[PDB]
Amino acid sequence: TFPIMSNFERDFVIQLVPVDTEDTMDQVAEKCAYHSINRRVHPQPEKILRVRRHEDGTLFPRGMIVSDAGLRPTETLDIIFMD
Amino acid sequence: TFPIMSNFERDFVIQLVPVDTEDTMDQVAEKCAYHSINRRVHPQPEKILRVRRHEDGTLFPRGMIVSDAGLRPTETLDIIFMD
Amino acid sequence: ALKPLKTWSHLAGNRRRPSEYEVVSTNLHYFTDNPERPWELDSNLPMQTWYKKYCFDSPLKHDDWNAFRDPDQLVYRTYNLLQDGQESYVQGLFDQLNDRGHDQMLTREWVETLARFYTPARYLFHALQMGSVYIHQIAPASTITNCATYETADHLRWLTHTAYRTRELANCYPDVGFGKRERDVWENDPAWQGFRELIEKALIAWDWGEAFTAINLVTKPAVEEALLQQLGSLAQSEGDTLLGLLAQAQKRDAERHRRWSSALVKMALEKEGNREVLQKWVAKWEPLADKAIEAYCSALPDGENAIVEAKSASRYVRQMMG
Amino acid sequence: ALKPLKTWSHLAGNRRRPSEYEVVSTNLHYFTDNPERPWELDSNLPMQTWYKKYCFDSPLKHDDWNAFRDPDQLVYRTYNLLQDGQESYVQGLFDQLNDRGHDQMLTREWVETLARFYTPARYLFHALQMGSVYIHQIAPASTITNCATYETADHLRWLTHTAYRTRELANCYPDVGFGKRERDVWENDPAWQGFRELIEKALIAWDWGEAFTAINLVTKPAVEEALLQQLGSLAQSEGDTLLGLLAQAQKRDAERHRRWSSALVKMALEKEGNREVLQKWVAKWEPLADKAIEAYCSALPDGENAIVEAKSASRYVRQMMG
Amino acid sequence: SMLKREDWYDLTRTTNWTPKYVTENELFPEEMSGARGISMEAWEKYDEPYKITYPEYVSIQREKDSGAYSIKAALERDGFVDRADPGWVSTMQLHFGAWALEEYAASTAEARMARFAKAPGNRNMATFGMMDENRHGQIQLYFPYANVKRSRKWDWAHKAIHTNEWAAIAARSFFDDMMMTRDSVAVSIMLTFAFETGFSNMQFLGLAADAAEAGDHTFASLISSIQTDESRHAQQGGPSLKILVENGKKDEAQQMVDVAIWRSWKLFSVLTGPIMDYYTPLESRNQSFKEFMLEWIVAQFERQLLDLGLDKPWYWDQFMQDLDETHHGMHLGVWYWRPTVWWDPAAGVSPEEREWLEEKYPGWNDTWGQCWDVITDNLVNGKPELTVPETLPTICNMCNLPIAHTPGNKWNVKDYQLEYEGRLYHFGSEADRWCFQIDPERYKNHTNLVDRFLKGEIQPADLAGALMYMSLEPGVMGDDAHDYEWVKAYQ
Amino acid sequence: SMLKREDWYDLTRTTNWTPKYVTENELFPEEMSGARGISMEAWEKYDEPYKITYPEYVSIQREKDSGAYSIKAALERDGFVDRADPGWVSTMQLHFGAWALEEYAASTAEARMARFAKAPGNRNMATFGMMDENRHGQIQLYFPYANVKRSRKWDWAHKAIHTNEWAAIAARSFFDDMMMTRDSVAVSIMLTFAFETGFSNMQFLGLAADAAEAGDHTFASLISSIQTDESRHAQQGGPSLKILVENGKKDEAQQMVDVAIWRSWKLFSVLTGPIMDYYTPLESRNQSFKEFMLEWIVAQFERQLLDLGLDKPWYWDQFMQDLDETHHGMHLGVWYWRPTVWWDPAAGVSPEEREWLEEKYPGWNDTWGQCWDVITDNLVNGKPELTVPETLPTICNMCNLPIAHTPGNKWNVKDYQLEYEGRLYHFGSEADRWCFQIDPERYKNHTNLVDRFLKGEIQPADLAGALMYMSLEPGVMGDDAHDYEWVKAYQ
Ligand SMILES: [Fe+3]
Ligand SMILES: [Fe+3]
Ligand SMILES: [Fe+3]
Ligand SMILES: [Fe+3]
Ligand SMILES: [O-]
Ligand SMILES: [O-]
Repeated sequence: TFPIMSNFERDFVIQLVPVDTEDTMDQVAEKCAYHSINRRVHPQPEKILRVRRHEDGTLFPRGMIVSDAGLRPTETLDIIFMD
Repeated sequence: TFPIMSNFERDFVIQLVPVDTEDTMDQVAEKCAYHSINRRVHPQPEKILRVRRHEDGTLFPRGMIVSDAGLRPTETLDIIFMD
Repeated sequence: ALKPLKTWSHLAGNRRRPSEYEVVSTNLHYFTDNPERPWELDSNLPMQTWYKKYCFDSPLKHDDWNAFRDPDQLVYRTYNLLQDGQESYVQGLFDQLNDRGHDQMLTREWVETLARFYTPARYLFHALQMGSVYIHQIAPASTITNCATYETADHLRWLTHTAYRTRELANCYPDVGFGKRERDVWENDPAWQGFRELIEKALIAWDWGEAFTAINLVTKPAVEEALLQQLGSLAQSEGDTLLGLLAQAQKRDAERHRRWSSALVKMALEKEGNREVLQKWVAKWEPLADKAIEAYCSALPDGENAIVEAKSASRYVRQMMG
Repeated sequence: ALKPLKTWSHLAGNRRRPSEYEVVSTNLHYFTDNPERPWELDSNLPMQTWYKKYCFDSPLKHDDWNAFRDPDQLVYRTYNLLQDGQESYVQGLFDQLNDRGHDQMLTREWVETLARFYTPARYLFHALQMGSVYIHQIAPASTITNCATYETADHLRWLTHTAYRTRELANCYPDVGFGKRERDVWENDPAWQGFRELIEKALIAWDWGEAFTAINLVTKPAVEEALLQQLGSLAQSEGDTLLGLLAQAQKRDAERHRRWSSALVKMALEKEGNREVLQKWVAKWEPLADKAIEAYCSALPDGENAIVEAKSASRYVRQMMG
Repeated sequence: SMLKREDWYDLTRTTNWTPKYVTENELFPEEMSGARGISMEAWEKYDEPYKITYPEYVSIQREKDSGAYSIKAALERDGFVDRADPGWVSTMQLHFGAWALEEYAASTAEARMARFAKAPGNRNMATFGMMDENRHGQIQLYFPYANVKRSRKWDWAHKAIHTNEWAAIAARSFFDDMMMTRDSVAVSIMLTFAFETGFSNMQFLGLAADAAEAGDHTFASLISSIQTDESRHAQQGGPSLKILVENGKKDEAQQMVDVAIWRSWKLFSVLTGPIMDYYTPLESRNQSFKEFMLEWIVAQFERQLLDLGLDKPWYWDQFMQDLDETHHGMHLGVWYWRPTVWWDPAAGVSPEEREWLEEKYPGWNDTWGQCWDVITDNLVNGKPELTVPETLPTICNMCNLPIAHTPGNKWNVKDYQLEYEGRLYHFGSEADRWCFQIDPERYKNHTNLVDRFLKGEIQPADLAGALMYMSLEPGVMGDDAHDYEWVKAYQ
Repeated sequence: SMLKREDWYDLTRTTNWTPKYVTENELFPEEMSGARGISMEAWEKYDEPYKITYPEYVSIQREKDSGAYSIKAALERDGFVDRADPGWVSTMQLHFGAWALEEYAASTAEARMARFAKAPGNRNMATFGMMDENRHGQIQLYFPYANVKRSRKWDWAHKAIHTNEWAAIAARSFFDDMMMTRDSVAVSIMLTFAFETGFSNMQFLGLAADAAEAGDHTFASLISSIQTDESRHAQQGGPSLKILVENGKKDEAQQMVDVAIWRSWKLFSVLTGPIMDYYTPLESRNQSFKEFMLEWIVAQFERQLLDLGLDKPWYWDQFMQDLDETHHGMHLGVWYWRPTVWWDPAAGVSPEEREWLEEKYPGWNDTWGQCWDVITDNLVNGKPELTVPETLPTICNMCNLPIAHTPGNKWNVKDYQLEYEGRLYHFGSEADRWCFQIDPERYKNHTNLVDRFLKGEIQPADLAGALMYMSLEPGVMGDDAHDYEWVKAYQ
């Protein structure tokens, strides 16, 4: 358990999303979408949800876990659309 | 020329009607209707228009002239429906 | 069709956007529309006769009395603002000078003077009230009547002060008979008979012209100089500061009545023969006031001088209008 | 769901339909909601420290300061009605006593007295203004603050009178230095140093408890008895009736400030130890006021007696609250 | 410290004294005081029940005007008048015309008492009454004045009583009779008691409710403020009646009341009746003019009269009956002759309207309904010319109002004529005629509009001439309030 | 005779003297006066441009309140509030909550200057300012108080600032910073100059027009009356800035202005922005929030700043840009999180509404429009649950407002984060973060709502818990202003 701030692509607002220290970027992404997709952002299923540290554009590989990301509690992360 | 006050049957108001001293009751009646029939009272052509002095119910025969009625200028007259 | 106007039709083409005063005060009486039959009834009614005789037929003539305008430009709304403030100050004087027991500080002598010379004024002040309220109902134009309207209120205003103060005085000095005695004094005191004759006789002058002169140009400055100016200088030098201030407060009222009488006299002089007319009326009444001022001020301390100042002050009022 | 209420939720179950006063005056300050962090910022800010120290930690304690109620029940709307009327009377005094040239009638002696003892009061009155405006911003409940709010206005009200009157006096007597001299008098006159020490020292007592005592229970009755009561009896017997009345008008203000201080002290006594607390503060300050009253009234005519009456009058205020 | 009013009051009214240098009758001429051989001292028993002193007056009334004016100012720029019901707009343009100057003239009436009443308490109250009516006149000009750019009709707030347009003569006929041409004691009975206490006070209340219900808050405030002043001078008749009755003159007292009420009633039956039942929209209607009169005017006269030791007037039952009839008469008159008045009369005979009418007055469609039937048919059938007139109606010589009563299936229109010294007079009711008869001296040579037309005083002596004589031109001449909109509902 | 104010004025403010029995710094502690090493005598050059004396004050303001209260009384019984647009009702329930007590707290701010300012003219003006804000607080309670029976939401006129509901913290964050926790000279700059002269005065004008246009004349009067008091105490910053600049401190002067405006701007962007462009109905809309800000707020700051010898703030262009964006952010926030506020937010995205939006802000449908698209679809498609939230948004640590900016086809939402002594802070704009950085000492240990949730200060630590901590229960918890009526237009 680990809070992060979710900056979801094409949404107007940063939100608080509790994640797990053991989640994959993929599973972070999916926890974030829950609060964005079909609320304020149209799904994109030609697309793949990716995670980059907000402060400096660093893109995290899909399957890296939070534990290893070296995040600061409450750190802000872009949840973006790629392929 | 002689003013009278016309109290037309089934009308709500007494009106001033100039008549002639030579008119018949009939012709008084017709001058009065002009101001009552088809303004505020439905015609009655099964009926005959008659003239009675208002003050005391005296009925004037159809063909008597004003000259001979012995009216006071401005005298009030009922214009009623008979047969 | 008839166009919408920028103002009341009777005021169209004034150049200046008309004021509130013009808007609510003007060309209002209607009995003036038919001098032959003032009131929408039979023309031989006593009241028709009354207006023809005493308004229409006044020797004091003008082509358009409705042109008159009040220097102070008084309307009900403004009259109440003015007088509420001036009442706040006088009621404030009453409240606080009592608080400090000003009445207890007065000399037995001055108290006798108060009973003789001061509290009987309720009668004379009420008489003026009546005086001005008659001017109201016979003047030949709304703007004139209105001036008389407010004056009358002020008149009742002074009676009210005087009534109030009389209980306070009877309260402080029960054995004196304040509140009980005044009628008799008014009716039987040489000091007051000067005035009571003047006023009783003024009060049956029915011509609006003569009533206005008799009341406003002759009687009023005499009551004003004797009862307020003179007794006020005396009040004050006698240790009665309340009356000194009271009286001075009331004289504001007087000066405003003077202002509009002044204006009206000015207006009357636009027309020939009116100066002569007015002067004839003064000359009839002036001796009655001379008598009034003499009988009153002479029983005052320093009586002879009071008489000389009041005479010339009340006269000064009328000189200043020509 | 939550039902609509008959009144403000904080006032529900009062039995009596709450008054305008209760409705607009009560439970309003919010810094009191978090004694640990009064203001919605960092808790180590100088201003947090200030309120904790001088409001929360006051030795003068109560479980519910928000229960306090003003005897006179003053709200902005009512405060303006009251004071407009009382201003009408004082501005009316100014207008009309001038009209009559009251200032010209005063003796050269009294004029010197006016410059020494009267027009410097602008400084002391302004100081009180500041005094009460500080009480406002540190008292621990809106209903208390509001009382201080209006008092402060009255305080500025007296400074305003005093300013106005100073020009009128400088106008009447140019060679005197009215308007120019007062600072120096205030700063260097033995008669004024009594007071200036009292007030300067009072003005840095930061605890709301002590400020309220220092200003409202100690300093004010001393300024009030010396500057208004005593100089007012003197004003009056000296031929200055304006000041005599002026001063008496201002003392209405004082009595109302007394009323609410009284009420607050009454409230404080509901709780044990507060009488002792309050008495300790008086006993610290009372000698500073004794000094103030002595240095001032002694340079007055009949100096020794002025001192004796003022001492016991200002003391009487505090005896009457226990 | 201040005094308690109770303690010093009586000295304000201790103002009587015995004249010497002139005589009591010189000072207080009978033609203007009407002492009625009752002594000065018996008149000093006069005790008004509601008391006020000058400081209290100027204070209170300052604050009245602050409000009424502040409302006006606040609401002005929103221009409500522009989107008000036109029935409403008319009501306002009628009101201001009819009242503004009569209110102003009222101050003089008050002034009469103020000078000539022998009861000192009365003289003082009439001074305040004088002030009151000043205000009313004044304010009831300032208010319409905001609307002079919107239509010429609003000029009539000032012009009306200066014209000989038939309503205004009707108006002056009442007022001059009641208040301007009668002695002080008489004025106090006939005006303050009969008309102001009897009708104005309740009317003004009703009028204020209605202004509100229609969402004209300026006017609502305006009317209701005036009304707060009424009882102050309105009281003044009652004490007079007490002294008169207790004295010797219960008969003389009576007669004035009898007259005074009937004359008011007739004015009321054309100025208020029509408005209640026809100008105010259907859903804004609380109660009929008849309901209103019964609830708020009739019971109270009876109440008042009983306590004063007086009788119900001889004409009472007739009066009661006439509540079913008279006003619908005046309304048809006004509407049918709508270009002779200076507001736009509201027809008021839509189907819905017509059932309400029949609920409130059973038999209405089978009497009054008849006339409106023809009126309607004509406008459906593209003949509007038969719903404007070509002659004058017979004017009652007393009340200067059209002689009119029940039409249709139960016709009952009557003229209570009288010959008097070689002239024939026309009267709209028994009571109207009786008014003339008891005091003929006072009405004898007055000429009503129709007399004037007939005596050749109106030139040209046709309709367009009479229209000029009444000072009425297109654009202030009245027409149908809703522009015949209500006709559509019949095709 | 009276004097001319000009002749005696200066003596009212000749009140400075040299302390002896205590020291200047004891008397005037720097933490509360902020003299800034500028001399007492240099401070005596302070000359307010708009002058008033006590008699003038109590007189004028007596008459202000007479009116405002009289209107209220007059209109009360008509109950306008019941048939007002619900968008309007909300605007009122927001306004009273947000302002009533902050206005009251304002008197204390005024009181600060009144005691501690070394400029005597200032001490006097701040006394009147004290009186002013008393009134505002007082009147802005008395008014909503008429509505406590209609809904509990109106209790929040009193309760709001006593809660930790997120808006109120946003509110206190600004006010306490600007006015309650700063020295006298500082308060005069940041509050009177920046916020009152800069924003309140124009806003209150706008708000009064709007109240009127919506036909709430009570409120129209209420607001516009308050506004008449503003420049009187609002002036007070200007003279301070003059002495500061002309002295040595143009930099210190600058910085306060820089801060003061940004913080105001952000408050304004959630309290006014949203209302203008979404709560007021379409045809009542004169100009966009952006139009408004440009016309009435921006040019004037530049005007003011130029005359004081100051610069436009470093963030100006960004500010200009943000007028296209920020408020639509705050609005979506508020609406999407509508049960966290105490009024009922108005959606504002009907088709018509949506074109106006696109006229006033080109690109709006292809950014902001996107989110509302989904919101809409969901409510058409019977899934309302996806238009209420299941988490908190990120609160800016400075302005205590949601971090939000452009969505859709041109996404640009950014977080200006900062680590400071082992804690990570979240900021809604560059300027917000810069505010913290220049004076970190002052904000360091404050915890915004989200910090509090995360530090376990909110229990239960779920949404219903946070709702209790914010003192919000059903019936004051907000929902869609027109009850989703606007949805129908999409099916
Ligand atoms: Fe009236
Ligand atoms: Fe009346
Ligand atoms: Fe404010
Ligand atoms: Fe402000
Ligand atoms: O009236
Ligand atoms: O303000």
